[PDB]
Parts: sequence; C-alpha cells; structure tokens
Amino acid sequence: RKNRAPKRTVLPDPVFNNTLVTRIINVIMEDGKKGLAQRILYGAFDLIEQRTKEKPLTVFERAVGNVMPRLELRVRRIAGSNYQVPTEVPQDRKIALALRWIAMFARKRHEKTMLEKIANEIIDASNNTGAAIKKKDDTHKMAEANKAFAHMRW
Amino acid sequence: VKYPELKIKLESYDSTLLDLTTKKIVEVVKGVDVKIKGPLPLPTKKEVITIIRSPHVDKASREQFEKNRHKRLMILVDVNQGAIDSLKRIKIPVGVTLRFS
Amino acid sequence: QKVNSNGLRFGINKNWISRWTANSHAQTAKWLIEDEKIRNLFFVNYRNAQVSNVEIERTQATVDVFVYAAQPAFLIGSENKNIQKITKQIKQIIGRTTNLDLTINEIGSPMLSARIIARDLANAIEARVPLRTAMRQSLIKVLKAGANGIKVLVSGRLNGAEIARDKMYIEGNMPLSTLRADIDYALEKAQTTYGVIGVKVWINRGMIYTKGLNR
Amino acid sequence: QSYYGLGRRKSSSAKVYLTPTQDKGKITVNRRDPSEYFPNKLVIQDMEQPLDLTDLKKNFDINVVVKGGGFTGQAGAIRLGIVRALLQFNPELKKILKSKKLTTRDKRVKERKKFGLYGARRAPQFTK
Amino acid sequence: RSAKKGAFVDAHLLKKVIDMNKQEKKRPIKTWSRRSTIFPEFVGNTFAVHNGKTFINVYVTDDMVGHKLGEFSPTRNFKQHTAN
Amino acid sequence: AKKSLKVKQTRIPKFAVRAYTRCQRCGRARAVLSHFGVCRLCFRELAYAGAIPGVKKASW
RNA sequence: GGUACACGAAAAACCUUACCUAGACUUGACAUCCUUGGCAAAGUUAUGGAAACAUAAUGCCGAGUGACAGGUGGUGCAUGGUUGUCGUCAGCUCGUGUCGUGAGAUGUUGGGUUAAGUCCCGCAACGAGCGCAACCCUUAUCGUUAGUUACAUUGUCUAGCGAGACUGCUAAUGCAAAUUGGAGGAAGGAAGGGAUGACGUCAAAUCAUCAUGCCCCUUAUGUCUAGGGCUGCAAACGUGCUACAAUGGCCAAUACAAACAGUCGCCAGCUUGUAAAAGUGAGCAAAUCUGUAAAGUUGGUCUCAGUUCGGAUUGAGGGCUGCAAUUCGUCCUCAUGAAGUCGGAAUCACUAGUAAUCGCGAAUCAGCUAUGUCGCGGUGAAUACGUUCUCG
Ligand SMILES: [Zn+2]
Repeated sequence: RKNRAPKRTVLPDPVFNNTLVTRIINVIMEDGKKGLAQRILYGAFDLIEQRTKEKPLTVFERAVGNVMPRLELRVRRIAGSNYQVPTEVPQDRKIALALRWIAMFARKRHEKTMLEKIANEIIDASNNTGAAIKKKDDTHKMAEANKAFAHMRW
Repeated sequence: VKYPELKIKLESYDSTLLDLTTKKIVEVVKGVDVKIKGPLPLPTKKEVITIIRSPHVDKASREQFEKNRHKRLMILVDVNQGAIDSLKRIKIPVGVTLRFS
Repeated sequence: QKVNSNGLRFGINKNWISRWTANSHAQTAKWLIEDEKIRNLFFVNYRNAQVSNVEIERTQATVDVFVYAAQPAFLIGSENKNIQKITKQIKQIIGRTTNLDLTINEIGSPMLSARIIARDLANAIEARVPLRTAMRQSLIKVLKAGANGIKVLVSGRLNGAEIARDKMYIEGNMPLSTLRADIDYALEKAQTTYGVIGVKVWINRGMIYTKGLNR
Repeated sequence: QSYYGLGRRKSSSAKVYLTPTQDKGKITVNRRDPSEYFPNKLVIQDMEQPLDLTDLKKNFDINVVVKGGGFTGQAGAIRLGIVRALLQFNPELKKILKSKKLTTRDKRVKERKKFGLYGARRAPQFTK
Repeated sequence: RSAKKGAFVDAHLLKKVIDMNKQEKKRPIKTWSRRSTIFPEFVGNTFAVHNGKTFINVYVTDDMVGHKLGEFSPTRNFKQHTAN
Repeated sequence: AKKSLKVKQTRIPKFAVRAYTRCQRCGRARAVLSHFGVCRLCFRELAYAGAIPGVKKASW
C-alpha cells in the first residue's frame, strides 16, 4: 500500500485566464512540446472566433459542463464473472476525465487537419452530440442500473 | 630580468597536495618577487571509466572509478633572475607535474 | 559480494601506494606493469622479511622504493650482501639508466598491519598447523597489541573436502559501514598441499577523526 | 540607479540590471527583443507575472544578459534574477513574492544517467 | 573498390600466370589467393582455387570482366534440413 | 594455447594491422584499456590495490 | 526461470581464434638450472614458396644437457578470488544470567514511533557485535582567495575555503521517542542523487582473467603459417531500430546547450567535387584552436492516399580505411520501392525534470547498419481516490 499522495500545482494561463485551459494544453501535448500544442489550441481558438462567433471561454465552459460525467465505475469482484460497482468521484477527476475524453475523441475523426477536427470536437461538446456526450451518457446509463451494488459496497 | 612572463602551470591528480604546493610557491615568491596575481582555478579535467564487476557475464552490476585531475595556473610578471635562483630549490612532489611558458 | 573495504576508503582516507606520472598513456602502462613486478617480488621471494607494503615514486627516469618491513636485516643481509643482490634484481627488472636509491625502514608496531598477520596465517596453515588454534594464537597476539576489533575468516580445504565448512572470527568494533574508520585489509593465498587457502584479515586501528584528507 | 540580481535555473546563468526609466520598462534582453528570441508563448509571459502582483511594468527597465541552458532554463533564471532585483529594490516584497512561491530556486534539473537504467529510471524490460 | 589502380591482385600471382600464358598455357595450376581480381589478360586458364577443404577448378572466360577470383568458389553448403 | 599467445603478441608483426592490444600481465585480448594497457578486471584488482596514481569511487 | 539471451565479447576480412582443412616444427614459440663462451641480436634485399620457412648476403647474444616448458584439455558436484538474486530487504547473532531433565526459550517479546532491531516507556533479563543510521562525494543558497585562454551593456564564471538546515524557535499531544502546524528561510522535519549491499540461500555463475589439487597429452590435445568459420538456414523466441503520416513529408532563412575528447590526432579556413570525400593548409598538448547541436520559430509547397508516408530488396557508378572488402566493412550518388493505415491471447516501464522525446560526447578500434553500451545537456507530462483483489 501507501499513504495519501500530494498533488503538484498547475498554474493558470494569464492570457485567457483559466487553469482548465492549461490542463487542455497539457493533455493535448505530445512528445513534451508546449509550443506545437499551444499553436494548435490557439488556432482552434481563432477558429472559434471565426465561425460561430462567440466567446471562446463561454463555449469552453459549456463544453466542460456538458461533457463532465456525473458518476464513475469501480471494479470490486468476488469470483468469476466479475461485477462492477458505481461510486462517487470528486469534481477534479471529473473534469480531468472530461478533458481526456475531449482529447482522445478529437484525434478520432474525419477532417484530417487537427485544427478543424479539434474545433469541431469542442463545438460538438458544447452542442451535446454523439462525439463525446454519447460516451458520458453510456457510462451514466450503466450506472444507476446496478445501483443496488452501489448502495451496499465498500 | 631578461625573462618576463614566467607562466608556470601546475597540474595534478590531487587537490590538497596541489593546494599545498601552490601555497608554498606563493609564500616563497612573496619575497623578492612582486606583482604576482593569485592562484588561478581551472576546470579540473575529469573522466570516468566503467568496468563490469564479475569475471563472467553479470552485466547488470558494473561499477566505475574516476581519475580526477585538478588544475591551477600561475603567471610571473618578471623573472628577477635572483628569484629563479631561489626557485631552483623548490623540489615539488611527483604528484604535481609542472609546465612553464 | 560486498565491496573490498580497502577500495571504498582508498583515495579519500588513504594515500595512494604508487604516486607517479608520465607521458599520457604512452608508457604509464609500462611503469605500472613494471613496479607491480617489484611489489610482487618483495611480497613473494622474501617471506622472511614480512614486508608490509612498498611505495613507488617515479618522475621522468627516477625511482625511489620506500619499504616498511618488520625485520630490515634480512633485506639488508649479512655485511650488506643481500641489499646489493635485491637492488640488482630491481635494476634488471627496471632497466639501467634509472637511479634506484632504495631505502628500508622498520615499521613501528608491525603487528597492527594486516599484511604481516595474514602472511603469518598463511605460513602456519601451509605448515599443517591446526587452523583453529593458529587463528586463536594470532588473534590474541594481535588484540593484545592494543588495537580494536578484528575479523579473520578462512575458506578453502580445511584439511579435507566439503569446503563449505568455513570458519569466521569477529572480536569487536570494526565498522565497515563507517568511512571515517581507519580500517586495514589484506589477503594471502596459503598454498596448502590440498589446494588454495585464502586468508583475509580486517584490522581496526582506532578512530581517524579530524583527518580532513589522506595523510 | 542600477539594480542587480542573478539566476541559475537548469545550467543557465542570468545577470540582470534594472533601472526605473521613463517608459513602461522597454524590455531588452541580450540587446534584442524577447518576442523573436523566445517564441511567443506563456514563457514570455512568465517574466512579468512577478510584476503583475506589483507595479506591473510601471517604470522598471529591463537590462538582462543570458547564458547557458536552453530557453526555459533561461526564462527561470531571468525570472529569479528579476524577483531578486525587486527584493533588492524594496524589502517590502518578500511577503508577496514568497507567498506565491516565485523565488526559492526550484532546482529541478536533469539527474545523472544511472547505469542499468536507460534514462536513469527506465529498466530495459522484463521477461520470464 | 580501390579507386586507384582498382584492379587488385596479391602481386605474387602475376608472375606464374604470365609465365604459363607464354609457356604453352598449361591449365592446372594451384592457387590459394581468393584475394585477387582478374586482369583482362587472365582469361584463358583454369585454377584450383582453395575454399577451405580442397581444390575446386574454375575456368575463366572473357564473358565477365572485373569480378573477384574467389567469388567463383562457394565456401558454405546449403540447408540440408532434417525433418524435425 | 595461452603462453604462445603471450610470446606472439610481443614479437614485431609482419604488418601494421597484424598486431593488437593486450594486457601485459595476462593474455586476455578483450576489454583491455589502451590508457592503462591493463585488463578491465586486472584494472579493477590493481585499483583496489591502488597501484594506479589516480583512482577514486565515482560520485558523479 | 526470475538471477540467459545488444550476455562473456569496451568491436573476428588476415591476426584476434580457442575450431576445421592443409602446409610445415619438435628441451620445442616461451622459462630456469648444469657445462661452455663472448658478438651479434633483430630487421633488409635477391632466391623457391601462399606463408611458416631452408637458403646467400647486411646489420645482451650464443652452443651441447634433464628436470621438462606448454595445454582456451577435464573436473565451479575439490576450489581461492570475483560476481548475481533475495536486497539497501531489517533483519542475523553473541557474552553473562534465568527458566526447562532436553532440543530450546527468555535479549529479538508488549505500546506507541519511523524507511529501518530508529528511538524511547513496560518487561528475568543486563549488555554487546554485524547491519541500518551518520562520517564521503555530488547538485541546490550566501560569504571569502584568485583572476586567464574566461567574462567584460562585468563581476559572471570556474575551483579552494567557510557559512547555511541543526525539529533551531513557536503551537498543539505525549512520560518519551516522536507526530503534525506555523514563522523565518534557498532548502524543515532521512533536501535530490550517487558511493556504500549483514548472517546466509540458490552444491547459483565463472577451472576460458588469474591462481589452483587431482587426471590426461607430449616428434602432440604443444609451436608457427595460408584458406575458411565463428555472419549459414525449413523454422521459433528474446532485446532493439524505423515506421505504418498531416502533431506529419519536403524546401529556404533561423537562434538556443552541457559535458567530453583531441599534435602519427582534432581539424580551422580555402579550392575541386550532384557526394562519399580529395587536395591545400593554419591554429591547437588545449577554458585560447578544433570536434557545424537537434528539437524549436518564420515562410512556402504538399492535401489523406500503400500515397509527394514508408524504406526494405535489388542493379550500377563513385569514396574511405586497410597489403587486401566474394563468405567477410562501411559511406555517398543514381535506379525500384516489399510490408505496414496502430496490431490476438497477453504483457512491460514510470510518482518530475521522471516518462516520452530532441539531439550531443566517450570507450574498445585503422574500418565497422553499435540501431549496442557507457555519459552530457534541450524540450518536456498525467495520476496516486484508495487497498477489495493480484505480485512478492
Ligand atoms: Zn590482464
């Protein structure tokens, strides 16, 4: 086992003034290169002003609010043919998983160029389509179906 | 004079011994000779050699030694030929190896 | 499997045994392979002198071999007949243009040096002396000299087969784990009639506090 | 009135000079602009976040010389030099600079490549 | 490729092949140097080149020019795999 | 066949590339250090003995 | 098996080399002792030879003599030494004493406290040893001695010394160790890391480093030499590399390290060369001179497909080392472009400057598809809710 693990701090970006944007730029990073992902995300921002003219922060928070999952799933088995257990997860991991879903689903689509695909991903997340809201809805629907296990668990 | 800029450079594989030698030279030169700027530290050329421990394969456990080589530098403004006469009797140890201008 | 206790403190608590330098890796190898021959000749050919160690000091075609032996006269010989002999083997193993100027000096309280005690253990064991009583006599005589704890262990054929019957002896404070310890270590190959006997001796020679660096 | 400092993040030194000047500060690093030297990212923004919690480039010139490391280490070194320079200019800044944990020399540096480990932490692989 | 007098021979095999070529051109002569390349003069003779066990004969022809002498002598056999 | 390798290594070679490096004390023709002419394990044993002028324990 | 599989071996065209074929040699290639002496020792050129070699000649060394020399021949189930794993895991024991007829137990147990048998309270136990701890090195801050070959819109910097951090102070709670909180402070409660690895286990590995008893060989299992083979080939596994593409392909401009190494070498600059390179020719025994960082930024083209991705395979022409590149080196240019659009059961690594990823240096070595290893710096993450399961 181990004890409780402290978390390293993440600094907000003082240009759009949101630390969730910093977690965006962190998760969408590959190879350990802030510059390339930074240009990608800022081009996506410029596209947000370009089509569907609206505050990028507003569509950002709307996408975060729609994609966030209400409940999580935890494995607690007894014997063969294991059974799941839905438990409660704090908001930090909830937004972390929402961002992870946005990142993974963005790089799974048509419109080959990253700029338009990630922009369409954030647009769909704001508008509640099957791109990512489908996954959250499914993971919610497996929850509260076997909630009898959730009530009596440990 | 007839021999300005005696640029003696001393190099050794030990530090405290070289420090003792340079202290002795700076104290002895502190007599007749003048205008001798202090000791000059140098980046201490360093290398590391790595050797496997076991006579047989055992590659995952190997150690490594290190042959340190410290380095200082002196410059003498002028010979003051009597000064080199006093210099003839320094008898520096073998560990410090000298190299003048 | 543990590290040699000599090497861990060597170079930071113990001065080197051969201080010299030459042209970069041109014949420094030659000088090392040569003076190790002198070292081996001292430790091998003359058992009766109990040479603790030898110091080799070369600088550009000069050599001075300081020696520390319990009994200097055997190296000296009678009316200096042996000193000239030993120095001429040293010459013929070093060349002819290099001055030699050897010196021999008795070592005060030699019995606190693990080298001579290990050599005595090798001599006793090779002579079919029962190992346990030889260990006890040597251990008592060493400890009585006013030193700290000792560690003597012996492997090999202890008068027969099934060598996994090895005896070890530990008699007080001898802290390997302490770097500032002033510990001594040696090793000899007691070539018994049944094979090879390796004797190892650890000597604790007091605290070495405030040393700063090597002596 | 020159104000001094020093920063040493990730094998990168940084000597700074600050003077209260007429303009907002006229950022000049290595006699050239930061915009073309450092790519326009949060890295160029990081140096004035010490200033944000203070008089934000009211009148404080920037005269910095930089050596060593890459550019992020350069940015950390110059940031620490700046915070030291403000501390030298005014002691009253300890309570607000240290609270945000801007000083104190983060000292996160590439470790030594330990043998048996590919990048000082990675084992080759496991096989039974 | 040698790039300077590229056609290379051990320089000892020249004398006997030149002699024989001007001495009624005897076919069987024992050679071991797989090191050599062939000059244009080489065409005409046979040689008992050594692979590592014994001598195998090779007849040189003008059809090829420039290829190594020893390449005509295979040294390693084929698979000959058993069933299991 | 080891001692004959010792004597062959010493003899002047017919070709510049004929000769190779080898420890003087023993004939291990592998891992020999040109900077010391001494085998890696030989180097280790002599360094624990301390014949080499400069040897430490690596902390670097 | 973990603890073997980019291992011995930090470099096999010849040697290496221990194997095979063939050529030759025999107190022998090499060593001592016995007897006898004092001038050749090597290397060089014809000569037959592929070459050991027989020649003929130039310029410490010899001649007869047995113990024998020699063995990479065997026995790690005789071994010394060395090393791996449990494992940097917290464990292993001893002296006196007591209990028990006895093996044995009591210390080492009980409570809190930690990474720890770390400490302290209780205790028929009192103490002690190995280990752990701290003493070492190294990075993180400041002060000083020093100033070049650094630096010099200058005190950076390097390397020596010293200070600093010692639960130091405060709050709580505890008997006390100690725990947590706060202030100061660069760092606060083993600061990051290295070096250091107990008794022993696995008859663990190594007789092929070395030494090594015993056995075996000796005009041969020893010696030298030329060629080959250690690089094969129906197949399978292991560790790596390139990828399978637009986070990208290509083109032009473009700046940013650190460490290490180098006078038979690094190679500046220049010329020729589509290029491998070739030539000229400084400086550099070196903080001087040299060994152009790549990622990154800007601009442009490419527009999603076995492709302007991908590079094997194959053919040719050049280059370099080396006497020499067919087994059996490598680089450059031209020519074609396999297969692969993310991969089955299953698995591995990692808690930060780490992973990933970008390059740079060194070693053995003249040459090395080392993509290996050993090191240096650039950019630069997520999460640890928690121990129910799983591994030990
Ligand atoms: Zn050796």
